[PDB]
Amino acid sequence: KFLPFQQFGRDIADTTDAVRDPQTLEILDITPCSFGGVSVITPGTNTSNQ
Amino acid sequence: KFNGLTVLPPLLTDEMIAQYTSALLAGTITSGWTFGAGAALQIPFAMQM
Ligand SMILES: *[C@@H]1O[C@H](CO)[C@@H](O)[C@H](O)[C@H]1NC(C)=O
Ligand SMILES: *[C@@H]1O[C@H](CO)[C@@H](O)[C@H](O)[C@H]1NC(C)=O
Repeated sequence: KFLPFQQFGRDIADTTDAVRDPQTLEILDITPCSFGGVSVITPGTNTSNQ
Repeated sequence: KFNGLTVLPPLLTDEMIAQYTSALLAGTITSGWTFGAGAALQIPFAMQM
């Protein structure tokens, strides 16, 4: 919920949190895209390759 | 978690740790202390006291 004059919420430390939009009045929310650190598990390459 | 920080879960869950602690307690209460050297033996608790 926003006050009738509140925009550009940070709300944790510095991140641009849920923000309103122009041309309309809705409290949109911004979430970072999915990310992760991939890893590879392998047996001895002298044995196989899968 | 958003920016760049990730946390990895531990290899052994809490249930496994509880199982090890239960096994140690069960060994101590009946086997005495022979299972700390070799095979587990049995002996009444009063004799161990
Ligand atoms: C913006 O202009 C469009 C085009 O007519 C109109 O439909 C809309 O209601 C306007 N919105 C605002 C907030 O002025
Ligand atoms: C394992 O590696 C050694 C040398 O790195 C190789 O001589 C041996 O053939 C390998 N094992 C198999 C099953 O190929």
